[PDB]
Amino acid sequence: QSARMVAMKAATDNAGQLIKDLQLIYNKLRQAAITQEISEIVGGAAAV
Amino acid sequence: SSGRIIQIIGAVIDVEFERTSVPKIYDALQVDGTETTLEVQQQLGDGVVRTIAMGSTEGLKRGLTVTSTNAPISVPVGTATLGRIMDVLGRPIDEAGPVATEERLPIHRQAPSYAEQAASTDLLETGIKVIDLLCPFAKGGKVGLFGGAGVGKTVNMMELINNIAKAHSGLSVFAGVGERTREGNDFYHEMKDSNVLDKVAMVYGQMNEPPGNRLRVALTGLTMAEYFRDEKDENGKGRDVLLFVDNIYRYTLAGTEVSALLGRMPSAVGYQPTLAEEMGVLQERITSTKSGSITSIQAVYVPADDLTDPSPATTFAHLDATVVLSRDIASSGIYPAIDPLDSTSRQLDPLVVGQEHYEIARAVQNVLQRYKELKDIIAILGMDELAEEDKLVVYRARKIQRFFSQPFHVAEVFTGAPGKLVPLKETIRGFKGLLAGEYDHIPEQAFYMVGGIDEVIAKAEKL
Amino acid sequence: AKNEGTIVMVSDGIVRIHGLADAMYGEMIEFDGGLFGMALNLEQDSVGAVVLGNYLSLQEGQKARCTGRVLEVPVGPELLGRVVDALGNPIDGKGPIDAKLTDAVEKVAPGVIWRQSVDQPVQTGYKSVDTMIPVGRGQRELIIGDRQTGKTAMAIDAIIAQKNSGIKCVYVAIGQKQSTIANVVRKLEETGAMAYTTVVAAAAADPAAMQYLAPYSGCTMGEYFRDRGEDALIIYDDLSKQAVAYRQISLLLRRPPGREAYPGDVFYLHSRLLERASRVSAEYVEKFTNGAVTGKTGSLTALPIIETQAGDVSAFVPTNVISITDGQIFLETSLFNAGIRPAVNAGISVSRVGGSAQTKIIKKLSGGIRTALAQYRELAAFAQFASDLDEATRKQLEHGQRVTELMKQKQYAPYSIADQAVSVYASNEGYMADVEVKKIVDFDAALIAYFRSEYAPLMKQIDETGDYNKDIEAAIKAGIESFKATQTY
Ligand SMILES: Nc1ncnc2c1ncn2[C@@H]1O[C@H](COP(=O)(O)OP(=O)(O)OP(=O)(O)O)[C@@H](O)[C@H]1O
Ligand SMILES: [Mg+2]
Repeated sequence: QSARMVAMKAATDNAGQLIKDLQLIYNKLRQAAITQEISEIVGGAAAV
Repeated sequence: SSGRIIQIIGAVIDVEFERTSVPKIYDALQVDGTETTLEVQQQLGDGVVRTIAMGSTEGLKRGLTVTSTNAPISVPVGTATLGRIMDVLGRPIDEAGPVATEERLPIHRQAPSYAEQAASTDLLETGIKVIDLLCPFAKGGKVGLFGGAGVGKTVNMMELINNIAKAHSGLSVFAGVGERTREGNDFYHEMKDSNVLDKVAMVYGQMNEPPGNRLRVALTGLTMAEYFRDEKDENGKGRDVLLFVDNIYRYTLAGTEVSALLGRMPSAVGYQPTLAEEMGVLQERITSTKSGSITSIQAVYVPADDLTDPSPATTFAHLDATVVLSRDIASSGIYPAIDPLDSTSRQLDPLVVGQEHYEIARAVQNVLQRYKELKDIIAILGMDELAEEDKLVVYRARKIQRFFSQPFHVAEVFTGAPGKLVPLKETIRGFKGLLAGEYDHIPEQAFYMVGGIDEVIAKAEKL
Repeated sequence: AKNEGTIVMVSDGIVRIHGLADAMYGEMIEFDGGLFGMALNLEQDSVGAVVLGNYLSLQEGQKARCTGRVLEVPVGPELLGRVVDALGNPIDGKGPIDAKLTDAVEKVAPGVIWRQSVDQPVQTGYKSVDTMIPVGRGQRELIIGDRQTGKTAMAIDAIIAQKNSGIKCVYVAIGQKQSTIANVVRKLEETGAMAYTTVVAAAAADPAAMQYLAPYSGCTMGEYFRDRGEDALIIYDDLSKQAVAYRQISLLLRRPPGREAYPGDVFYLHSRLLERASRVSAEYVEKFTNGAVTGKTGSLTALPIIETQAGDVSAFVPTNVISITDGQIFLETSLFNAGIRPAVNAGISVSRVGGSAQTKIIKKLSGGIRTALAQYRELAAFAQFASDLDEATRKQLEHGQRVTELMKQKQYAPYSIADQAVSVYASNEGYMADVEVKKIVDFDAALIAYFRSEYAPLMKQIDETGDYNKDIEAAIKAGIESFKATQTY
């Protein structure tokens, strides 16, 4: 039982840390994504 | 001399003047026969000026005359604005009559120069134990309020408004940028009911208003606060002034909308190209001159829970203290509800505040962090099963948590208990005594809503 | 001659006119074949105007004439029970509307000094939203969810549940298939809710200008009862389609682009519309009517609806409109498939007005349900490991399961205040601790039907008064005990 505790505890901790890093990546992509479309849209405004 | 509208597209309006008499940037114009005002925003060729109207363009046609004021938007400044509600143009919206002040000031002005800065950094005493001890404020500083609704955000604002006038004989100015009308009415009526309206001046820019109104509503409050600061009483000494910003994120959003309306290449994350400059225009006029000081309290909203977003990133470069309100503490029953571990201040250093204050604050923060680390072990492994020092840390942390709470003065007409303003020295002495261990036998229930330390002793011996 | 021009360009439903020098922004214009247009761009040497109708009959070189008036709609109580286009022309074929007066479509909300605190309740018939997310007269609550997630159902149920309240209702449909609108109208007429409801429809085949101007006309028609002291409710079925139509018009008019190609003035579009749902004070009603009505306060409640793609609430328009409203109701796609038919997510849905918009008995009895739901959210993974917990936590989990199954309800069956009160009282006390987890829905109705047949006086008193005194509590307890003793489910 005690051993399971420790093992399970570790998992939870790891999961928590994992989430954090993913969040960071997500935010980056989000910002990056937006910028791209704007540029393309601006290109359309110059297409005429 | 006079102009005429030549183009109407939404809010953007193009006006044509004479070859010579072309109004400068940021000048204010007024369309005759209508209650419409325009703000110069860009200068083009052939004496054509691109402006944004403060108001609505419905029922407007090309060929209407325009008269130039040859000056920026001027607002009335004085002591007759204490207890009134005005819009961006300084017009009453409370149906209480015209403001008797006859002297006006422009809202566009350069920041004070390099040689006009204060020769030292002096702390500001508020009377709230937790704010003074762990997030000390500075005359000319800036505080960012991170909190949701239902955590007592307005009550704290009113308490600070009362405390400054009671202690430092100062005044306050409130500016609402893009606020809801319902909450504005509620706030005004709460101020009237609590009797703090007399010491404050209020300016509202509504959410249903065009972005031009919401963008230029903070400068009016800034101008009023600046006039309050430089008023010289006998023997000079100026005055200390508070300024309030209901939300600064909406200021940046209004700037973005205005930039998009005028038409220019978007920056990263769709922000306008001139973001940091626009914010530094606002945040560099809030400082402590030789005559007196202005301190600003601003509410900050983080979009998409992203601290890396350009708007909060630009905001955080000017903030000196951060006050965080947590729902967890409010449920626990400890008001005011300010987190003592997520709240930070740049003035908490041994140089500005001293050595003993720094030591006491760091010790309290360390004890709180230790308690935060130990709760989980008690929760899962079990109660007790631990050495004595941990248990002593837990008991002291609980006593400190109870001791942080204090009654306020703006709630006297509701609960009936008088408010307590605690001088810093009393807080320092009480916390040092608690950390020493003298009050290791006093019941913790005497630390709740009890104000100063001696008062704790009296409540304990009475019980 | 300043009141006559010519057409020089026709394309994609937009006509450019050369003339009309004294033409105002938003003024209506008359095309040759009994057609109307709205001006939106006043350039140096041309006027941009959208056509409110079929532009395929317009050709270059035709004439135009300015009306001299802003866009207006007929307003009155004679529009109740009728279906009309965005401009007031009937489409149900039941005859002309005997209009008495007209009102402008673009108007400004009342100032901050004329408002009033929201303290009166509005019922929708759903226990989950009536006890957790109260809606008051003058509030602004938003329903947001993915496709086929239950959004329209809830709006129609809210409209239906005003049978015995005296609140008028306006229903605006934007960019929908005509068959769906016909089915909705038929269902409304079948129940009997069409005796006090107005319907404005702009189908998917209609011009984008109509789909863009429909909600403003609907709000103008709903503002009639606010100024005269009598309450009203308005529902916009999709603001997303209005935003799409606005984007199309702006892009076709060459306004500068932005994130997702939306124009700059898009937040203002919904801001100036949603801010008109307010509760005015008695002084405003006294002044507007010139002393005809005294001591009465008006209101207007709004229930906008927004659709999100794949749950991306971070999009431009959902974020724009979330920051404007006073609350949010979130409907999940996973909960709909899992069997929770109303599919309301508790945990991310909030009401800013709160408990100030409830009756006495509902306000007293909502706390137990809120606490039980919170505790069930706290501990739910322990369902498999129930036997290993102590008695208190196991009891908490069982109570949470019973409560979360009590929230399920069927379509077209609005609950009354007495019904909700009886159900909540039976739950807050220990009465529903013996029934099985799977049979709670059957037990709840049987209990409701036992009342209204043996205790109807009491139900009428609760419905008409809303008070809560020791006497009512005793009657409710005695009735519940009698039902549990004698009848069977
Ligand atoms: N409370 C309910 N209980 C059971 N079924 C329901 C309930 N509410 C809606 N439904 C059904 O689930 C489906 C959802 O349709 P509905 O019109 O409510 O969704 P919607 O969000 O408006 O969709 P759309 O995006 O297609 O307009 C329909 O078949 C409807 O009959
Ligand atoms: Mg739908």
